[PDB]
Amino acid sequence: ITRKDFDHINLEYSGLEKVNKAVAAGNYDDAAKALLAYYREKSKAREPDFSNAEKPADIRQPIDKVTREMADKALVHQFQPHKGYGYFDYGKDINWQMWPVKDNEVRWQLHRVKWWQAMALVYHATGDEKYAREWVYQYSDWARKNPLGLSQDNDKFVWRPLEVSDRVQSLPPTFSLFVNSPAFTPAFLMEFLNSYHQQADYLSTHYAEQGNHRLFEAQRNLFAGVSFPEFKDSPRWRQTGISVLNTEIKKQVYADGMQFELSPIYHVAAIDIFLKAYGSAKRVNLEKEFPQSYVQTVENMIMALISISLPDYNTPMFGDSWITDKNFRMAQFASWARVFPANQAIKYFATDGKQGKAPNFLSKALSNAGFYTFRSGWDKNATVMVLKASPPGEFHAQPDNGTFELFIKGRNFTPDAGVFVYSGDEAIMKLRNWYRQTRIHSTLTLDNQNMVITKARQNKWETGNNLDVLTYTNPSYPNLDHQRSVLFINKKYFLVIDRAIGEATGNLGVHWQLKEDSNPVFDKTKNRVYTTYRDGNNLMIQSLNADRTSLNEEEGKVSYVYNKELKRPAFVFEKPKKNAGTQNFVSIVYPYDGQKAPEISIRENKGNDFEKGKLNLTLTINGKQQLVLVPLEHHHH
Ligand SMILES: [Ca+2]
Ligand SMILES: [Ca+2]
Repeated sequence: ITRKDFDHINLEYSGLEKVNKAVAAGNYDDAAKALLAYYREKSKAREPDFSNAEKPADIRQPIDKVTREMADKALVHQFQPHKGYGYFDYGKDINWQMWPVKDNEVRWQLHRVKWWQAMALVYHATGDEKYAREWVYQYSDWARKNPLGLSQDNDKFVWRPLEVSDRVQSLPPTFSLFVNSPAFTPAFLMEFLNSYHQQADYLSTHYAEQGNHRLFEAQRNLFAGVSFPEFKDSPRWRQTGISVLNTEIKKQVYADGMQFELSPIYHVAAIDIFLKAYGSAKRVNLEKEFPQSYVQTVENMIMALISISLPDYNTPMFGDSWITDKNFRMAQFASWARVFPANQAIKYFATDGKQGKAPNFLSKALSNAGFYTFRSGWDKNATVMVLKASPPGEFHAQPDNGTFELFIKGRNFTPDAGVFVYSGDEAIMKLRNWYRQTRIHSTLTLDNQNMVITKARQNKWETGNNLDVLTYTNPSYPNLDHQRSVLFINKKYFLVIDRAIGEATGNLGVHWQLKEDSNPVFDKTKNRVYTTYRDGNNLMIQSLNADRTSLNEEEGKVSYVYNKELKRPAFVFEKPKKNAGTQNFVSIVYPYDGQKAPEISIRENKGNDFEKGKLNLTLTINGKQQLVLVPLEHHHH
């Protein structure tokens, strides 16, 4: 209504031509209507962006029963602020300070005003003005009753940056859905714009300098500037959001695209934070403000996920990670496909292979995180191994370097034991720590003890049609390095070479685990274990050591989801390390069809020298010889 109400708006912004000329002429009412008309036209030019929320509210999913309930209860001022509680009545005159229960979160979360998006959604679906009338009334009510500075009680609960950020993110798509209502007056527009501006600018001067709040607070501040770029401050809001996101992406994700905590499931969650900020900006052609390196890195994060994805769409259960829902994952890829629409691999993953193209690579190293995928292809019956030989992680990572999941013709033969449980009671902690033991993973131990760190150095990585080769060294114990080489041969089978290097003496164990239903045979005469699946899709793991080596079965368990566990087969090839001399293991991991395990022997040829990394072996497999001639190390003049 007044001149002051246009102070935060950039009147020379493209579209506001009539608003500026009207404010210049003192015709403020016409200026507001001209602004409303601009905003109405703008709202019709695009869908409302709901994508940024943790659960994106779909505009076209038929109005859920829970969503319609929330919008109808809001008409009588019954609100469900908090998901862990039911509805409360806040009165015909809304008491925003009410204490329905003695719990701070119920007050904080009330001011996330979740039900406004429900009212907007139901209004869009029905076209029923009662929802729009009530919302315009409720925002005005909220604004006039909860101004910044009202009291230190109310500021604490209404103007905490977290809630403020939640509102700057939720309000734009709500606005978009209500702005075309005749209940949305030109005066309410100005009350809303000036209230929204106060909140976004407050956020820009209050976002956290560090911690688990920093990311979404700055991200949401960028969204404010993306959603209402007409404010004078908007460019600055976008810049500060972007620089924080950018600083953090460079800190939290490696050059290979993998997120620093080394858990596939937390890697996936991280994609969404960094990707949605870019995607929301791109929808309105403001994405050029992101540096190229940011955009490249986000795409690399998706490509990294694709590389470690098994044919069932699950990722290996390394550290704190678990099995997940294929349909939901496909919807995630579909959301990502909209942002990177030229990428045929993302489209392929979005549509279960029906559209797009298989990724332009097979076996692949993520060399900073130390995730190595050996794969025959991307089809449903591919042989895929993902192996972890990583740098140090934190809470969500385990002492498991060397371990791997091997997926063959629809079956995961060697699922990681998993997490089982979060941190909690001392009794619950002993269980968590059982699952963090090295000895229950597919790698080498000394006296069955946990390795002291995961700090792999890659010695060699080479891909090829007929042969992929990995060699890395982990300092598993202070007096003992573990060097492991993995050879993927003829896209069919694996040779695993383990070397225990250093002064340490004791019992060396190379451990292996199998799927709960594999009912394996343990053959101590030939030091081989094989599964007995009736469908004939089977696996043999055999020690090819020339020196004395024992085979013993061990306690094994696998947890696919929290609080659920299954007994499963486990075993170890063992031999003593009597002195400071290096000890070598040669193991074959050999998939086969049928009920008859292959007969495999080995001959070390002249020129074979594990110390030099010169592998020169002849494997005889069911009577037929084949040469394995491979250098295990590189840069060794
Ligand atoms: Ca905060
Ligand atoms: Ca594990």
